[PDB]
Order: sequence, then structure tokens, then C-alpha cells
Amino acid sequence: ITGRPEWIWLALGTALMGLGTLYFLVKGMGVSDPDAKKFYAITTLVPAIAFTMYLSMLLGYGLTMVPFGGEQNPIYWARYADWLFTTPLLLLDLALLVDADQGTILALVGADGIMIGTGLVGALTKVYSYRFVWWAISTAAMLYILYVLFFGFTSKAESMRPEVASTFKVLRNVTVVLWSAYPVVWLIGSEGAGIVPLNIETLLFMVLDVSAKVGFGLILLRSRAIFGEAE
Amino acid sequence: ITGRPEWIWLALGTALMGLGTLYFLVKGMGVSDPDAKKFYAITTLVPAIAFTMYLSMLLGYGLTMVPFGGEQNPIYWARYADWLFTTPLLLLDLALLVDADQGTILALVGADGIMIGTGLVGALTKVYSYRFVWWAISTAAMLYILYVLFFGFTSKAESMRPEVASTFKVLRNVTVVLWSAYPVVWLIGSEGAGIVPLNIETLLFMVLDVSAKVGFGLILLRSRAIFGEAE
Amino acid sequence: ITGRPEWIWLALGTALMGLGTLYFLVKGMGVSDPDAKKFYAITTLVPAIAFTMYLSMLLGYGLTMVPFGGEQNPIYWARYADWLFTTPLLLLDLALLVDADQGTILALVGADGIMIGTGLVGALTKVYSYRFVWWAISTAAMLYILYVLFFGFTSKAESMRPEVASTFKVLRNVTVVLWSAYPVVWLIGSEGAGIVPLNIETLLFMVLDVSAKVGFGLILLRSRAIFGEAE
Ligand SMILES: CC(C)CCC[C@@H](C)CCC[C@@H](C)CCC[C@@H](C)CCOC[C@@H](CO)OCC[C@H](C)CCC[C@H](C)CCC[C@H](C)CCCC(C)C
Ligand SMILES: CC(C)CCC[C@@H](C)CCC[C@@H](C)CCC[C@@H](C)CCOC[C@@H](CO)OCC[C@H](C)CCC[C@H](C)CCC[C@H](C)CCCC(C)C
Ligand SMILES: CC(C)CCC[C@@H](C)CCC[C@@H](C)CCC[C@@H](C)CCOC[C@@H](CO)OCC[C@H](C)CCC[C@H](C)CCC[C@H](C)CCCC(C)C
Ligand SMILES: *C/C=C(C)/C=C/C=C(C)/C=C/C1=C(C)CCCC1(C)C
Ligand SMILES: *C/C=C(C)/C=C/C=C(C)/C=C/C1=C(C)CCCC1(C)C
Ligand SMILES: *C/C=C(C)/C=C/C=C(C)/C=C/C1=C(C)CCCC1(C)C
Ligand SMILES: CCCCCCCCCCCCCCC
Ligand SMILES: CCCCCCCCCCCCCCC
Ligand SMILES: CCCCCCCCCCCCCCC
Ligand SMILES: CCCCCCCCCCCCCCC
Ligand SMILES: CCCCCCCCCCCCCCC
Ligand SMILES: CCCCCCCCCCCCCCC
Ligand SMILES: CCCCCCCCCCCCCC
Ligand SMILES: CCCCCCCCCCCCCC
Ligand SMILES: CCCCCCCCCCCCC
Ligand SMILES: CCCCCCCCCCCCC
Ligand SMILES: CCCCCCCCCCCCC
Ligand SMILES: CCCCCCCCCCC
Ligand SMILES: CCCCCCCCCCC
Ligand SMILES: CCCCCCCCCCC
Ligand SMILES: CCCCCCCCCC
Ligand SMILES: CCCCCCCCCC
Ligand SMILES: CCCCCCCCCC
Ligand SMILES: CCCCCCCCC
Ligand SMILES: CCCCCCCCC
Ligand SMILES: CCCCCCCCC
Ligand SMILES: CCCCCCCC
Ligand SMILES: CCCCCCCC
Ligand SMILES: CCCCCCCC
Ligand SMILES: CCCCCCCC
Ligand SMILES: CCCCCCCC
Ligand SMILES: CCCCCCCC
Ligand SMILES: CCCCCCCC
Repeated sequence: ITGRPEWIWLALGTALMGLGTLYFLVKGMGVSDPDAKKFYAITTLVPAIAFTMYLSMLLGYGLTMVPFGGEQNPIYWARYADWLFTTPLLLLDLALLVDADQGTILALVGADGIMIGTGLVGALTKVYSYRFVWWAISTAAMLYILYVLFFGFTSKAESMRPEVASTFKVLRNVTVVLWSAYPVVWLIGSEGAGIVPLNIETLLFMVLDVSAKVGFGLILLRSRAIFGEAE
Repeated sequence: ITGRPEWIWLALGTALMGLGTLYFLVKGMGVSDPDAKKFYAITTLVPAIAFTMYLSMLLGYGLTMVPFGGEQNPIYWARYADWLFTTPLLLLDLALLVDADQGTILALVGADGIMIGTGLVGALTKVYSYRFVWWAISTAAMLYILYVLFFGFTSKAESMRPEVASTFKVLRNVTVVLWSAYPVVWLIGSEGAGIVPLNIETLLFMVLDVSAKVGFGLILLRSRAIFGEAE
Repeated sequence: ITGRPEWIWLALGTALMGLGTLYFLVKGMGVSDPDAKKFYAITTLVPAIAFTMYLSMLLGYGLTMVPFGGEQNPIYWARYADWLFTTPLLLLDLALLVDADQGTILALVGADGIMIGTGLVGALTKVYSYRFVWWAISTAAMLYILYVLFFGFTSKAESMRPEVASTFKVLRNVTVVLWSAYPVVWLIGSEGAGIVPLNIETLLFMVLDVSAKVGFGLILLRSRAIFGEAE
């Protein structure tokens, strides 16, 4: 484990995702509202999945070597197995908050799968220049997601209860800022141009992951928007 | 790229799926009917997924070598990753058109997963004679799907609006004819008996894919069956 | 095939899953109740999936070698591909029986995915002591599932029709007893401590699989709880 300088950030990430999972699990014990139960189930699964994948990276299972640039490059593939399941769950939290229609939910989840799937292909591609073709396709899929979150959901939240509109607006802004950083870290990190070393890259993804999952969840599950209007 | 004679058909397929995706995306911009939005989302995702997998084959990522018959045989595995997601989406288009019940939808999607999954196992199997055992199981799963589309959905469409009944009947006939060709191309192509060479096999799958996805989508999204009855 | 002593139990399992699939398929022909169709579709898919994965193990495709303990250990990875899809389908049978809320269904299916996913990682892990870390995480996920089936569903079934309450109680008890045996067989078998040899381990999993899928299905599909109350 300790033979890799980035191990400290993988261990911290593992701990923070595990602690986040347990807090949400305990906090959700005393909840019977069927609407609130939906948000607790979605939001608790997110850091639980991330916990297992951070642990796999810490123990060395989620790491492979990819030859490109005449070098064997360490690629943590477990990140994409994490994101494949956690990013659509996070979008479902937002879509259920605004009572989005089914067709829009399917478009979001499908574009998200394309985003993560093409990012994985780009991470494992051995022809250096082709890695950035996949990065560009994946980034186009992300821009579609961000467009929908702004010019489809925002207008839908305003016609909703005030507390669900204000909570959505906050979580929307958090998501757009944090998610946009991921393609940048990829491009300048060891998967892309190799400007930033792997140990610093790992620290950046850990800060982003914890903020986008645990921080996101703390804002959502403390809001009254997750409960139905009741007397 | 150009070192493979089949590259021209992979490049054409990539272009036609990309163009198809963009047309459906633009055409769906001016749509607010929640029913129509469902069909546009399903139908636009189909060629978008196929685009990415054709590109992976063009660039050489979606290709592996499988030893059988005393030879290293080029097997494009990316086809099955495509079909795993696009064939159930196409069946969902048909099932939603006739307002199929949930139990029937689950049976269709499950049989479809078995069809594609066993076809993938057959494509990667190293014992030559066993490849055709998997082909037979996969073909049995397809025949179940075709039976349901005829002796379960057809009777349901007649009790529906006339425009949804006539549109379903057309898309049903297109699907049964085109899908039935796939097991035949597999059997006589490089995955099976090896009668037809890979470059011709690739041309045939490209014609079938574009027809079953883009051609299918053009018929559906030009129909009024996708809109609810409104004044 | 016959070069492996466990082949006899893989062949028996294949036959019993295939026969089970055909019986459920025939029995479900004469069913039009939309509620009953749901249970028949879920319950017939379970042994059909298991059939294909037992066949892959029989023919040698679903087997790999994992080095640990200074030895190349035969690991049947196809079991986890089976369980990944069949265990959530079995939980869906139970959840639909008691009309569970959506949030609870998602929590069950998500915990089940974590259970199977971490068990697969543990089966393929090359550092011997780490294999049991994954076993423990997977077992914690199972205990969560069992808790929900007892202290969330049981109370919900009592407020239901008597026949659905008594049928659920029976299937609940069958599930908790049979599922609990799996982590024990893993721990003492070739994936874990290696006390029980592989051929005996394979026999035990076959008895458990057939009972948990075909036996489970025979109890459910003979009950009147799967039909709506009708005159
Ligand atoms: C509606 C939305 C959900 C739609 C989703 C969008 C999606 C279509 C976007 C594209 C996804 C696609 C790129 C997934 C590729 C997975 C692949 C990286 C797995 C590893 O295989 C890659 C190479 C080794 O580098 O295999 C070496 C050769 C091996 C012999 C490969 C044989 C196994 C194949 C991988 C079998 C295909 C399985 C499916 C891809 C499983 C789904 C994986 C997940 C990442 C989507
Ligand atoms: C309700 C419906 C959706 C049900 C679906 C029906 C489905 C059950 C039908 C059978 C599907 C099954 C054959 C999928 C097999 C995937 C497999 C080809 C992936 C590549 O692995 C094959 C060998 C190399 O040749 O791995 C070499 C050895 C490696 C060490 C393998 C270890 C990884 C395992 C593959 C882990 C299992 C992952 C799941 C199979 C992922 C789903 C893939 C998709 C193709 C279903
Ligand atoms: C809501 C719920 C459904 C959530 C589900 C819970 C889930 C997150 C729990 C953890 C699942 C995770 C451990 C799955 C790992 C699959 C992995 C074993 C496949 C084989 O790859 C392992 C190594 C060889 O040993 O690959 C060698 C290196 C290769 C180069 C690997 C590159 C391919 C990657 C495997 C791509 C990721 C694909 C996804 C993991 C596909 C889903 C598989 C299924 C088992 C979940
Ligand atoms: C909890 C994890 C989250 C919210 C991860 C989000 C990840 C992304 C938005 C990743 C995006 C990428 C691109 C847009 C292209 C480059 C490759 C990716 C996958 C890093
Ligand atoms: C857009 C792609 C489509 C509609 C693909 C359809 C593919 C099939 C219907 C494939 C069927 C197969 C068999 C029936 C057995 C032989 C292997 C397959 C997977 C080619
Ligand atoms: C039809 C198959 C069924 C119902 C299989 C159930 C399997 C389990 C409940 C497996 C549980 C495991 C653990 C709890 C940890 C050890 C590894 C597993 C996956 C065997
Ligand atoms: C979206 C965030 C990207 C900003 C990356 C900042 C990295 C600064 C760290 C110093 C770079 C290390 C280079 C010298 C080793
Ligand atoms: C009462 C609110 C705080 C509860 C404690 C939460 C502990 C989980 C770890 C959170 C750290 C990361 C927060 C986002 C920066
Ligand atoms: C379902 C369509 C299958 C028909 C295949 C027709 C192939 C004819 C092309 C000529 C065969 C090439 C053999 C000589 C190289
Ligand atoms: C107005 C209808 C035609 C629009 C142009 C569609 C261009 C997408 C490519 C379609 C070619 C394949 C059609 C099926 C044979
Ligand atoms: C949950 C069931 C686990 C019980 C396992 C009993 C196995 C007894 C078979 C004899 C053990 C073989 C050891 C000598 C070869
Ligand atoms: C009339 C009920 C029996 C029908 C025959 C079922 C045959 C399928 C194989 C069942 C054997 C396994 C039963 C569970 C132990
Ligand atoms: C490729 C993996 C995608 C599945 C991720 C799991 C979450 C799915 C959310 C589905 C939302 C409901 C759509 C109607
Ligand atoms: C194995 C991958 C299957 C999932 C394909 C994605 C489409 C799923 C459609 C689900 C239809 C809704 C069923 C109720
Ligand atoms: C185009 C939709 C408007 C909202 C999206 C904001 C774009 C942020 C740019 C992200 C940069 C990634 C490289
Ligand atoms: C048996 C259901 C009737 C409709 C299915 C038509 C069968 C077409 C044969 C396809 C040939 C594939 C080898
Ligand atoms: C803790 C929830 C109560 C019901 C679960 C029964 C636990 C059975 C123990 C299984 C042993 C697996 C190692
Ligand atoms: C080795 C660098 C080659 C540059 C390729 C950049 C491709 C980016 C595509 C974005 C449209
Ligand atoms: C090398 C050819 C061996 C023939 C096997 C055919 C199997 C087909 C099974 C269809 C029932
Ligand atoms: C080689 C045996 C090492 C023992 C590790 C046991 C780990 C079990 C963790 C359960 C909390
Ligand atoms: C609940 C605390 C979980 C912390 C265990 C993971 C941290 C790795 C320490 C080496
Ligand atoms: C929108 C046009 C997309 C065409 C790019 C793919 C074709 C491959 C050319 C080499
Ligand atoms: C319907 C009977 C299915 C039996 C075939 C599988 C058994 C393997 C025999 C070698
Ligand atoms: C993106 C930063 C999240 C901050 C988490 C703190 C929330 C406390 C209510
Ligand atoms: C299967 C052939 C499809 C033909 C596509 C043309 C549709 C234009 C309306
Ligand atoms: C767990 C044992 C199941 C027994 C199956 C027999 C059911 C006949 C109704
Ligand atoms: C109005 C809410 C502002 C939230 C933005 C937070 C950016 C990290
Ligand atoms: C909408 C604000 C985008 C912020 C992008 C930050 C990328 C590091
Ligand atoms: C490929 C772009 C299509 C141009 C608009 C078609 C008419 C909606
Ligand atoms: C009555 C519609 C006929 C459609 C059949 C088309 C076959 C390619
Ligand atoms: C229902 C007509 C079937 C046509 C099969 C064509 C196979 C090449
Ligand atoms: C009251 C029903 C008892 C069922 C338990 C069966 C254990 C195999
Ligand atoms: C609730 C009874 C548990 C039985 C466990 C059996 C494990 C072999």
C-alpha cells in the first residue's frame, strides 16, 4: 500500500466515504415519509458505492497499467466503475426533486452513461492522440447534461413549492461547478497531458468526490424539500 | 486504421450513426408533449450509443483476437456492447407504443439480454463446436421475442388508436425482418462457419444496423402516434 | 469437461435449471391477469439466467485461475454474473408481493449489488488476507438486506390480504435460511479457507441455487397471492 505516494489520499477518501455512509444511514433511520425515503435511499447508496471503490484503489485492486507515450502508466480504472453508478444516482436526486418527466430522466441517465463510458475508453486507449478524441466526446455529453439542468429543470423548479425550488437551485449550482472540474483534472493529469503528477491528481479527485457526494448529500438531506407537504 | 480492409464500412457506419443522432437531436428540440419526449429520448440514444461503438471499432479498440480453428480470429466485441443497450431500447419504443404491461416489458428485456449475452459468449468461445451451442440458445431467445411481438402486442395494438396501430404494425414488420438477418450473418461470417469474409460481413452488419436504428427512428418520429390525443 | 471432478454437479445444475425454466414457461402460458404476469416474468427469468451460467461453467468458459497461497486456484467467476442479476430479481418478487415503496426497493437492490460486487472482488483478489476483508463487507450488505426483509416488510405484509401475508412469510423464511448459507460455503470453500474441496463446494452451491430459485418459484407461482382480488 504505502509504496504508492498517493496512498494517503486514497485512505482519506475511503474513511470520509465510509463515515458519510454511516451518518446518512443513521440519520435515515427515523424516516417514514415515502417521499423522504426515496431521497435517503438514493443519497446513502452514493457514498457506499464510492467507499468500496476507494477501498479497491487503496488495496491495489482497482489499478492497472496502460502503455502509452512509451511508458507503463498507472491508471485507476475503479474510478469509472464508481462514477458509472453514482453519477446517475446523483442526477436522479435532482430530477425527482423537480418531478421531472420520464423522457427527460432517460435522456440524462443515457447521456451520463455515454459520458462515463467514453471516459473509460479514453483512459484505457493505447494510442496517445486518440485518448483526447474520447475526452472530447465525453465532454460533449457532459455539456448536454449541464444544458438540461439549466434550460429544462430550472424552469420546472420555479413552478414548484418554494423550498424545493430554492434547494434545487443550490444543488444545481454545486453540481455544475464541481462536475465541470473533473474533465479538467483528467486532461492535465496522468490520464491526459501528464502536467500534474498522479499523487496531486489523486488529491484533487478526492476533494471533488467528497464534496460532490457527501457535501451534496448533507445539503439535500437537511432540506425540507424531501418531505411531502403534510399537516 | 486503413490496414484493415473493413475500415471503409466502419467509417461509413460511424458517419451515418453520428448524422442520425444529430438529426434526431435537432428534430426533438421543439417538442413539449411528455409522451413524445419519451420516444425522442429513447430513439435518439440508440444511434448515439451505436456511434460510439462504431468509432471504437474504427480506431481498433473494440477488436480482439480469439484462437479457434488453429487461427487467431479477429472478433469485434464492441458490437455486443452496442447491442446490449440499443436492442432493449428499441423494444421499449415498441412496447410503449402499444402501452404494454410491465410484466411483458420485463420478459422482453430479459430475453433480449440473454440473446445478446449468449451471443457474446459464443463469439469469445475457443472450442469451435461450442460456439454454435451458444448461437442456438441465443436464437431461441430471439424467437421468443419475435413470438411476443406477434402474438401479444399485435392484438394489443388493434384495441388502440388507429394511428398507433398502423405505425406499430409497420415498425413490427421492419423489426422482425431485420433482426432475423443478424443470426444468419453471424453463422456464415467470421464468428461462425467463415464462409463470408470479414470485410463483407462488416458491410452487412452496417446496412442492418443503420436500417434497424436510423431507418426505424425516421419512421417512428415522423408518426403522429407518439403524441397524445390533444385538441 | 469430465476432466474436472465437479463436472457432475455442474451438469445436474444445468439440467435442473433448464427443466425449471421450461415448467414455469409452460405454466405461465395460460395467464392474463396483469399482476400475475409480473410474477411469472420475474420468476421465469431467474432459472433461465442461471441455466446459461451453469452451462458456461460446465463447458469451462466461466472458470479462471487466480494465484494466491502460492497456487493457481480455480475460481468459477460465472457464479457472480448469475447472482448479479438473479438475486435482485428474487428480491423484487418479495417486494412486489408486499407492495413495498420505491425507496425501499432501491435500497434493497443497491445493497444487493454491493453484496455481489464485493464478493466478486474478494474472489479475484490475489492478496490472501484481503479476500476476507471483501467477504466481511459483502456479509454486512447481506445483513442489511435480511434486516429489511424482517423489520420493514413483515410489518407491511400483515396489513395486506391474508393470502399474500402467509405466502410472503413462507418465502421470507426460505430466503433468509438459504441465502445465509452462501457466505458460509464461500468462507470454508476454495474461495476462502480451503477446508472443503471444490467438488463438494460445487455440490453445495448447486443444492442452494436450485432450492433458492426453482423451489422458491414453485411456492410462489402456486399461490393465489400473485393474482389480484377479482370476482
Ligand atoms: C443507456 C446507457 C446506460 C447507455 C450506456 C452508454 C455506453 C454504451 C457508452 C459506451 C460504453 C462502452 C465503452 C463500455 C466499454 C467497457 C469496457 C471498457 C470493458 C473493458 O474492456 C475493454 C478491453 C480492455 O481494455 O477489453 C478487452 C477485450 C475483452 C475480450 C472484452 C470482452 C468483454 C466486453 C467488454 C463485453 C461488453 C460488456 C459491456 C460493455 C458491459 C457494460 C460496461 C459499462 C462500462 C457500460
Ligand atoms: C435481466 C437481463 C438483463 C439478464 C441478462 C442476461 C445475462 C445473464 C445473459 C448472460 C450474460 C453473461 C454471459 C455475460 C458475460 C460477460 C463476459 C463476456 C465479460 C468478459 O469476460 C469473459 C472472459 C473472457 O472471455 O473473462 C475472463 C475472466 C475474467 C476474470 C472475468 C471476471 C469478470 C466477470 C465478467 C464479472 C461479471 C460481470 C457481469 C457479467 C457484467 C455484465 C456484462 C453484460 C455482458 C451482461
Ligand atoms: C446500484 C447498484 C447496482 C450499485 C452496484 C454496486 C457496485 C458498485 C459494487 C462494486 C462493483 C465492482 C467491484 C465491480 C467490479 C467488476 C470487475 C470485477 C470486472 C473485472 O475486472 C477486474 C479486474 C481483473 O480482476 O480487471 C482488470 C483490469 C481491467 C482493465 C478492468 C477495466 C474494465 C472495468 C471493470 C470497467 C468497469 C465496468 C463496471 C464495473 C461494469 C459493472 C460490473 C458489475 C460486476 C457491477
Ligand atoms: C462522485 C463523482 C462524480 C460526481 C464524478 C463526476 C465525473 C465527471 C463529471 C467526469 C467527467 C469526464 C469528462 C467530462 C471527460 C473526461 C473524463 C471524465 C470521465 C473525467
Ligand atoms: C441495432 C442493432 C440491432 C437491432 C441488433 C440486433 C441483433 C440481433 C437480433 C442478434 C442476434 C444474434 C443471434 C440471434 C444469435 C447469433 C448472435 C447474435 C447476437 C448476432
Ligand atoms: C440464486 C442465487 C442466490 C440466491 C445467491 C445468493 C448469494 C449470496 C446471498 C451470496 C453471498 C455472499 C456473501 C454474503 C459474502 C461472501 C460472498 C457471497 C457473494 C457468496
Ligand atoms: C480544476 C482544478 C485544476 C487546477 C490544478 C492546479 C494544480 C496546481 C498544483 C501544482 C502543480 C504541480 C506541478 C509541479 C509538480
Ligand atoms: C451536523 C452536520 C455534520 C455531520 C457530520 C458529517 C460527517 C461526515 C463527513 C463530512 C465531511 C465532508 C463534508 C463536505 C466538505
Ligand atoms: C441475410 C443475408 C445473408 C446473405 C449473404 C450474401 C453474401 C453474398 C456475398 C458473396 C459471398 C462472398 C464469398 C466469396 C468471397
Ligand atoms: C427528411 C427525412 C430525411 C432526413 C435526413 C436523415 C439523414 C440521416 C441519415 C439517414 C440515412 C439512412 C436512412 C435509412 C436507410
Ligand atoms: C452451510 C453448510 C456448510 C456445511 C459444510 C459441511 C461439509 C461437510 C462435508 C465433509 C467435509 C469434507 C472434508 C474432508 C474432505
Ligand atoms: C407439480 C409440481 C412439480 C412440477 C415439476 C417441477 C420440475 C422442476 C424441477 C424441480 C426440482 C427441484 C425442486 C426444488 C427441490
Ligand atoms: C449503466 C448503468 C446505469 C444504471 C445506473 C443505476 C441508476 C439507474 C437510474 C434509473 C432512473 C430511472 C429511469 C426511469
Ligand atoms: C443488461 C442491460 C439492460 C438494460 C438496458 C437499458 C434499457 C432498460 C429498459 C428498461 C425498461 C423498463 C422495464 C420496467
Ligand atoms: C452549455 C450549457 C451551459 C451550462 C454549462 C456550463 C459549461 C461549463 C464549462 C465546463 C468546461 C469543461 C471543459
Ligand atoms: C415463432 C414466432 C413466429 C415469428 C418469428 C419468425 C421467425 C423468423 C425466423 C428467423 C430465422 C433465424 C435463424
Ligand atoms: C440482523 C438482522 C436479523 C436477521 C438476520 C439473520 C442473521 C443470520 C446470520 C447469517 C450468518 C452469515 C455469516
Ligand atoms: C497528441 C495531441 C494530438 C491532438 C489531438 C486533439 C484532439 C482533440 C479533439 C477535440 C475536437
Ligand atoms: C463443428 C460442428 C459441430 C456441430 C454442432 C452443432 C450444434 C448446433 C446445436 C443446435 C441444436
Ligand atoms: C490470513 C488471515 C488474516 C485474517 C484477516 C481477517 C479479516 C476479517 C475482517 C472481519 C472484520
Ligand atoms: C469507519 C471508519 C472507516 C475507516 C477505514 C478505512 C480507512 C483506511 C485506514 C488504513
Ligand atoms: C458529423 C460527421 C461525423 C463524421 C466523423 C466520423 C467519420 C470518420 C471519418 C474518418
Ligand atoms: C431440457 C434438458 C436440458 C439438459 C441439457 C443440459 C444437461 C447437460 C448434459 C451433458
Ligand atoms: C460543496 C461544499 C459542501 C459544503 C457541505 C456543508 C453543508 C452543511 C449543511
Ligand atoms: C427499413 C428501411 C427504412 C427506410 C427509411 C426511410 C423512412 C423515410 C420516412
Ligand atoms: C426450499 C425447499 C423448497 C421445496 C419445493 C417444493 C415446493 C412444492 C410446492
Ligand atoms: C446561491 C447558492 C450558491 C451555491 C454555489 C456554491 C458553489 C460551490
Ligand atoms: C458555471 C461555473 C463553471 C465553473 C468551472 C470551474 C472549472 C474548474
Ligand atoms: C443534421 C442537422 C439537421 C438540420 C435540421 C433538419 C430540420 C429539422
Ligand atoms: C405493411 C408495411 C410493410 C413493411 C415491411 C418492410 C420490410 C422491409
Ligand atoms: C418474417 C419474414 C422473415 C424474413 C427473414 C429474412 C432473413 C434474411
Ligand atoms: C412457516 C414456514 C416455514 C418455512 C421454513 C422452511 C425452511 C427451509
Ligand atoms: C434464521 C435462521 C438462520 C439459519 C442459518 C443457517 C446457516 C447455515
